Amino acid sequence: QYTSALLAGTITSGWTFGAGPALQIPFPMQMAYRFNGIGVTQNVLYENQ
Amino acid sequence: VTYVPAQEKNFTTAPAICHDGKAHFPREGVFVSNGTHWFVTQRNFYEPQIITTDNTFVSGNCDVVIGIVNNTVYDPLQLE
Amino acid sequence: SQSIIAYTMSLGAENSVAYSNNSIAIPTNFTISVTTEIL
Ligand SMILES: *[C@@H]1O[C@H](CO)[C@@H](O[C@@H]2O[C@H](CO)[C@@H](O)[C@H](O)[C@H]2NC(C)=O)[C@H](O)[C@H]1NC(C)=O
Ligand SMILES: *[C@@H]1O[C@H](CO)[C@@H](O[C@@H]2O[C@H](CO)[C@@H](O)[C@H](O)[C@@H]2O)[C@H](O)[C@H]1NC(C)=O
Ligand SMILES: *[C@@H]1O[C@H](CO)[C@@H](O[C@@H]2O[C@H](CO)[C@@H](O)[C@H](O)[C@@H]2O)[C@H](O)[C@H]1NC(C)=O
Ligand SMILES: *[C@@H]1O[C@H](CO)[C@@H](O)[C@H](O)[C@H]1NC(C)=O
Ligand SMILES: *[C@@H]1O[C@H](CO)[C@@H](O)[C@H](O)[C@H]1NC(C)=O
Repeated sequence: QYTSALLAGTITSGWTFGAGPALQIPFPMQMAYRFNGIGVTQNVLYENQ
Repeated sequence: VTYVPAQEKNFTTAPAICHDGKAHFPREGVFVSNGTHWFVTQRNFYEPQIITTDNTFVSGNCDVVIGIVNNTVYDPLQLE
Repeated sequence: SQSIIAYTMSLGAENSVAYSNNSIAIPTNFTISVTTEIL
């Protein structure tokens, strides 16, 4: 149950449920953020989703 | 000593903002809407701003982005 | 009026999220918290 809670917090709120209150966000946008973290722009994901 | 957000508010988003045959992805921050007009704001605070051509970088064809939304972007060069 | 009871543990407060295809939640205020740690 704890594992399921940790897993379900990751797919609907990104990493925002770690710092404070959980804020919803769509998964394509969360992946765009994670791609931006690597050092590649969002348009690459939005073209090859 | 730490920093913690508070007082969240629901909004409406869109991956891109399609002007004349282009895509116009944001540079930093989401594309949020009140219920009528679109704004670009930071990720951890609420500071809405007008969609001007310096807050957004453009590359696309307005065909491959799923969930795109129609709106007009502004530029400070046409006026002057 | 006082006694010893036995209960099963509660893992935490029951909460649910409101995922949708187009919805964001952006904070408009913050707070400063000072915790402590001992080693
Ligand atoms: C969003 O805007 C685009 C263009 O700004 C619209 O594209 C139109 O597509 C139809 C169907 O092919 C054409 O008949 C129109 O001429 C196009 N518009 C223009 C200005 O050329 C698109 O339909 C808009 N989407 C929505 C949901 O309104
Ligand atoms: C969308 O964002 C607008 C900000 O430009 C808000 O417009 C308001 O419009 C009235 C007049 O119609 C102004 O008097 C007011 O100052 C404000 O600019 C609008 O409220 C907002 N949409 C929603 C649903 O709140
Ligand atoms: C963000 O949260 C602050 C406290 O966590 C708010 O400050 C409060 O302000 C009231 C007066 O309005 C004080 O009485 C209170 O002690 C506290 O200092 C702050 O207003 C709030 N920001 C917004 C925009 O609501
Ligand atoms: C967003 O809407 C959902 C719908 O019920 C609600 O549960 C949630 O609290 C809202 N988010 C807020 C008010 O920050
Ligand atoms: C998101 O889009 C899909 C497209 O098939 C749809 O089935 C789903 O209901 C949408 N999400 C919500 C919350 O309506």
